[PDB]
Amino acid sequence: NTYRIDRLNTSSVKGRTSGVALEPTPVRNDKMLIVVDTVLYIRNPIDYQDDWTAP
Amino acid sequence: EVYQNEVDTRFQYQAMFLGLSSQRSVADRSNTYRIDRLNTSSVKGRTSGVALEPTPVRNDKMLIVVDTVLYIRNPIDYQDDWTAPDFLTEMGQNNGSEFAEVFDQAHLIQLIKGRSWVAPAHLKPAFSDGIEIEATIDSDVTTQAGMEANAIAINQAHKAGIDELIKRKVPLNDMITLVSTEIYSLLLEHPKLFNKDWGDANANGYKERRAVLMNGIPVVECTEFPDAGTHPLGSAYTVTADDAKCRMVTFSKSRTLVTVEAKPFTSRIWDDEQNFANVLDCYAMYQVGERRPDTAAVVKFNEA
Amino acid sequence: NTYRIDRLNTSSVKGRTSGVALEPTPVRNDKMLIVVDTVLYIRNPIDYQDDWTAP
Repeated sequence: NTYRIDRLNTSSVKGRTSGVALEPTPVRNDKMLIVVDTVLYIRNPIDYQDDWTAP
Repeated sequence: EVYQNEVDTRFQYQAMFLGLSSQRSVADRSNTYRIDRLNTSSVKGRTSGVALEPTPVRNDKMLIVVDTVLYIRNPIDYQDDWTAPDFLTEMGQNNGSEFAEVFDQAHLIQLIKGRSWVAPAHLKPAFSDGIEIEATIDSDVTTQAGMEANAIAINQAHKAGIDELIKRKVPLNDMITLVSTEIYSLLLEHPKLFNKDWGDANANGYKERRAVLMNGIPVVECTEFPDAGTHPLGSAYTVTADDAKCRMVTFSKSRTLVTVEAKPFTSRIWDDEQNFANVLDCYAMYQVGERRPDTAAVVKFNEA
Repeated sequence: NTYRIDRLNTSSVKGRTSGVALEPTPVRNDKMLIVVDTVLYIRNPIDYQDDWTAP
C-alpha cells in the first residue's frame, strides 16, 4: 500500500532539432512517496427488529 | 553467461554478509519493502471474571526503498575481443570482488550509522537505543607494557558490549563480532580458531581469519571497514570522521540486518556506435536495512 | 611476438540514482604494447661418454 510519483511531471518536449548538435539540459525531479495507513470508515448500527435491507 | 557466472560465484567466496543477514526480496514492482518492527507481544492473563480491554496496534513498521542501482562500466573496443577467454573470467573475478566489497561496506556503514538510534515512543518497552561504549587504544606503542594495556582495554570494551547485549535478551548462540585489521592484530592470543564455523552454516567459499573466539563468541577480522567520506550506494552512507573511528561491532546474525534484492546481478552488452565501443556492464539493485538497531553494539576507539 | 594490454583493467562502481543522472568522465587508459625481445635458454654441454638417457 505505497505509491511513488514524480514531483514534477512537466517536460518541455518542444526541442528544436534544426541545429546539428543538441544541448540536453540535466533536470531532476524528486520521487514522492505516499503511503496509506488510515482506514476511514463510517458505522451505522441497525437493531434486530428494524429492517436494513428495505429500500 | 560465462562472465555472469564468474562475477556471481565470487560473492560466495568473499562476500561475508550473504549469510549474516536476512536475504529478503522485494516481490512487488514498487521497489519498496516493509519491515515489521514487532513491539506489542506482551503476555497477559484472563483470570476468569476479569474484563479485558482491546489491544491497540503499536507497531511502527519502517519502509526501505531500493532507489539506487549499482553498476560497473567496461567500455570495450571492436578490435579487442571481449568474448575471448582469459579476459571475461579475469573480468568476472574483479567485478565480483568489487561488488561484494561494496556490499559488505554498505552493511558496515549501516551498522555504524545505527549507533545513535533514538528508539522513539510506541517502541520503548521492546526497543532500546544504540550502544556508545568508548575505548582508548594507543596503536602507536611498542613497549610490552603498553601492548597489553591496549589488549585489556579492547577486551573490557568487548565484555561491556556483550554484557549489555545479553541483558537485552539476545541468545549467545547467535553472535558475531567484526573487527578491523589493526584491532584484530592488537587482540591478545586467544588461539581458539574457528576454521569453518564462525557463525556460517554450510559455507565453503568464504575464507576469513576468524581464528579468535573472544568471550565465547566468534570474532572475525573484516578488512572492509569504512574510513572515507562517501559511498557509491546512496548518499546517506557518507561516513563521517567520528563514524570512521568505530572499528569493532557486535550484532546478531538473525535479528539485526535485512537485505532486499530488488534486481539480481544481470550482465548486459550493448553496442555504442557514438564512441566506437562495445560497452559491457553488469548491474544489480539492492538495499540494506537495519531492523532492530538495539541489538547491535559498536565501540568508538580514541587514540591517545 | 607482440601483445596489446590496457593499463586500467577494471573501473570502480559508481551507482545511479532514482532521478539524478550522472555525467561519466572515463579517462583514456593508456594501452600498453609489450614485445618479447629475448630468448632465455639454458646451455648444457653434455659430453659423449656420459649417458644422455640417465634417469
